[PDB]
Amino acid sequence: SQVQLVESGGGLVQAGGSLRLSCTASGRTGTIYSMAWFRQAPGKEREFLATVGWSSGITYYMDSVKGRFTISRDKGKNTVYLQMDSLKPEDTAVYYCTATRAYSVGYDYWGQGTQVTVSS
Amino acid sequence: QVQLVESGGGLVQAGGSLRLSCTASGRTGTIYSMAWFRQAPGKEREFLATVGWSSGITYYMDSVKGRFTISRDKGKNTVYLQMDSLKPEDTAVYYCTATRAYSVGYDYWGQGTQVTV
Ligand SMILES: Cn1c(=O)c2c(ncn2C)n(C)c1=O
Repeated sequence: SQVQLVESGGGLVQAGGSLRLSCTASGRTGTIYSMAWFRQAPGKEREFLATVGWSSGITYYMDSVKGRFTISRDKGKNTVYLQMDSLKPEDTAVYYCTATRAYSVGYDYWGQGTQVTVSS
Repeated sequence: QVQLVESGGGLVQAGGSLRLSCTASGRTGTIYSMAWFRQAPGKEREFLATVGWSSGITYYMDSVKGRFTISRDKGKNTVYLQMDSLKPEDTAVYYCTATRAYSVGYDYWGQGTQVTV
């Protein structure tokens, strides 16, 4: 793979708590147009959550996470973040980061995910 | 600056097929890609598939890959979602979107069309 992604930052918290996910990209990172976070709860489909423009830092959020989660990136460190506040049990899932290449569409590169568990 | 109107859908028998379409009007030259989402009752909007407006390159989520086909006719300003091998859990309101060049996410949304399997 010309770009490799590794997510970290997951773990177990109680409801009301916070986590900060991160994902480092390596390889041909100059080809990245945007990065996005998804999550997959057990037995469910992958759900798109939020995206950030790699060059611009412009962001877009789905209503499921808007106003609790913040996506950002430190371009010089080739790292994207997902700040997750006011976590609820229903946020429990494997969280994946992805990259979309310039002149492509969709989600070209995927990490292996990081587990997020929110208990009562 | 861009308006989207979806057509197609309605009641369809399981195992069958439906083709949805969406026509864009306005500043269509600014469109980089278009994408279909769906929302089952009481659930979140789920991203399904996208097509590059200039190139026709496509991407599908695993939920629909190998069953739905997305395509576009640039001259007619129209994008299509061919839905084959439909299953009960495909019942949802289907929404088409457009993303402007140099934007991110989903800038323009249609009003949706119901598909009931
Ligand atoms: C919206 N958009 C663009 O506008 C774009 C792009 N790659 C190049 N451009 C211009 N990608 C991947 C993209 O999603």
